[PDB]
Amino acid sequence: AGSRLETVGSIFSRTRDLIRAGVLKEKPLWLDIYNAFPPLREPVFRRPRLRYGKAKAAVQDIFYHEDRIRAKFYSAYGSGPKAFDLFNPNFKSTCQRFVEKYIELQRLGETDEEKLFVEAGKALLAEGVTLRRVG
Amino acid sequence: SNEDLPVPMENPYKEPLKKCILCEKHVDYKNVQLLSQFISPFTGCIYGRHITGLCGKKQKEITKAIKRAQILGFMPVTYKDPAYLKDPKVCNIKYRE
Amino acid sequence: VESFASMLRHSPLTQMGPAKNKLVIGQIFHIVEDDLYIDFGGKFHCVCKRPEVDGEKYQKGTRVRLRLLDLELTSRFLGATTDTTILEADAVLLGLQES
Amino acid sequence: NDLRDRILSEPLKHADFFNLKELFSVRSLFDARVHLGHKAGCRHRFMEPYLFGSRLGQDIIDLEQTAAHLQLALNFTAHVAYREGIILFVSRHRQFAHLIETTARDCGEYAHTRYFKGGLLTNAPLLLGPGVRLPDLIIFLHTLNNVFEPHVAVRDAAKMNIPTVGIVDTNCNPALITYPVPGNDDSPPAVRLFCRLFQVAISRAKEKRRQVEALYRLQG
Amino acid sequence: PMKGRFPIRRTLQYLGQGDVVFKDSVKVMTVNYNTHGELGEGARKFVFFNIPQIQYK
RNA sequence: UGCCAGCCACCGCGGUCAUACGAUUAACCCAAAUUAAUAGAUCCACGGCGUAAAGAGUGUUUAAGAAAAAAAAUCACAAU
Ligand SMILES: [Mg+2]
Ligand SMILES: [Mg+2]
Ligand SMILES: [Mg+2]
Ligand SMILES: [Mg+2]
Ligand SMILES: [Mg+2]
Ligand SMILES: [Mg+2]
Ligand SMILES: [Mg+2]
Ligand SMILES: [Mg+2]
Ligand SMILES: [Mg+2]
Ligand SMILES: [Mg+2]
Ligand SMILES: [Mg+2]
Ligand SMILES: [Zn+2]
Repeated sequence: AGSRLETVGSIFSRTRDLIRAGVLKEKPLWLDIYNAFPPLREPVFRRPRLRYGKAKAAVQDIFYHEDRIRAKFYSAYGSGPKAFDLFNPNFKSTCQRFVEKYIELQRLGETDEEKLFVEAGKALLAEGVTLRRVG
Repeated sequence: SNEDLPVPMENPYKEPLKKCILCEKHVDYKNVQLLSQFISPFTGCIYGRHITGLCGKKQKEITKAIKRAQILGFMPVTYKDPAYLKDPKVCNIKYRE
Repeated sequence: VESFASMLRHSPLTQMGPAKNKLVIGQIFHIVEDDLYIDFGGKFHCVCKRPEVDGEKYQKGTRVRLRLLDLELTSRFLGATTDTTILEADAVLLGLQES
Repeated sequence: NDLRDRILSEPLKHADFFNLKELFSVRSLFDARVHLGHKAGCRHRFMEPYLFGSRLGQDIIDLEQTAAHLQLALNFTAHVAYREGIILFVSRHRQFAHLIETTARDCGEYAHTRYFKGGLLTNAPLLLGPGVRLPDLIIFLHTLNNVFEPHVAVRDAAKMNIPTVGIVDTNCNPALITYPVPGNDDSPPAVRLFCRLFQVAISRAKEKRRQVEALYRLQG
Repeated sequence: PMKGRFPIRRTLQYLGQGDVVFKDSVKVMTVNYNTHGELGEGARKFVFFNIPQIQYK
């Protein structure tokens, strides 16, 4: 008949060696195509064991220095008056304007926080955005 | 040499830890008013954490304080002192519905 | 060629950071009697209850002003391996796409 | 007979034979919402190496890896479609059921989107008919069923010696699927994307079949 | 033998294979070694392996 | 014959139709030996210790051992 054991190995293994003994006398289609283009990993059964002890994930949380600025933008003024759209691919809000004003003020050689912040804030008061200034 | 990668930075968006109503205050057993607020009006009972909503430290200090104000004779055991019934209301208990 | 992280970086969702109390613009793809299913575009749709204010205006194709509360609704419960997702997000209806 | 073995052994020697490379890009999948996962609470443990990073608690899939896999996926799908074999789209997702069914009928391909009767693949002859031929390729638009378990047909196909191509999400268990594509099964532009990508892969495959068959008929 | 962390040295073979034989002059042998250092390392290794072979022979 | 007379190394067999008893008949296996009884040879744990036999009511030390780097910080406050 065949091998219905889901655990034992990848379908490639089961099939290939099944044929190999002469039990299955008809090669399936998918076996030949699979010989042509093997996928990244062999689909072998693995047991979803939970982690114990000091073992933690390998994920790297995602952060940039831009965010270290956006943190202070939000800290002062709040979310931008332009609202947001995740529909528009290239969209950039008030916060992005603030980030790039602060970047171009950073290459200017000002190491101080208040200078960069307030002068990128006037740099924004020039372009026509309204910074509410929440307490 | 890809400069768009992530930074191994600490969380900038990290919020401030919330604080008990007494967080970095100080409690003495010599103010019976303060201790009154955390006590039940009709009973003279001491509200649990789920009502007062204080950290462990501040709750324990509140309690030790209530006891110490009671046996020395600063505060009555069996009721809230009438004077303080009309004070500000901290707790989440609604008795009357 | 644009590296993927490069695309991630300037994308309007990253510029937002935390979704908390955010101002978002969204669009309604589906309607039930009182209930508007609103895609603001993040991942999950959120859901809203049609207001007494201009009830008949919010419709199919209608755009709305959302106040985003949570990006997606999830929490862990007693003796669970993994959490439980609602397949929704939390948002409030402020007004309709003021123009 | 000899030239049948010709017509079949020909497309295997050119990796691009259907030219699917042009159907999409990293940008394509990016505006398709594909890169978004569930929370890092809900994450699967076998979804770590396909993942990119955790942005404020919400996971992000790696779209370069996604592109690499999905390439092989549509490659394979087309390759069985040319070789004249059955394809069944499974999903338990009620949002997109109609979309998928419409995709299936329009590919001239089969879809089960509905309650999955337990012994369908395991016990075919009693369920479907006295003797029956079985799907050569299954395609999952979700690896889940509405109770958030691995969908039966994963296990069943795996048992039935059938390859499988599906979209895993941050919370799915990939290990028993033949060709996974890491991506977003939850958001609508995503499923529309995947629907049409698989659809076109199929249409191209069957077309090439008609034409190379016409070639075979002219050669004599 | 299972217990022990290098049980292959409690083998009878490992005792007859290790080769040093001592002259008829040698009677007492002292091994003075140190616990903590990376400079006593190979010595402790000499204790933990070879002393078995020496002694057996 | 009928829980009787008996039988068995272990399980067990006999209460009216016993392939287990006594006696036939066929067979099987040893063979100038064959069975019974008693001792040996062999046979535990380099296994284990929540629920099965097994972590002593607690702590310290003597003997006797074992060892890379970290191995003293504080009550969220009810030791004696
Ligand atoms: Mg009698
Ligand atoms: Mg008789
Ligand atoms: Mg007998
Ligand atoms: Mg007899
Ligand atoms: Mg033994
Ligand atoms: Mg045990
Ligand atoms: Mg005993
Ligand atoms: Mg004990
Ligand atoms: Mg003792
Ligand atoms: Mg006792
Ligand atoms: Mg040690
Ligand atoms: Zn506090």
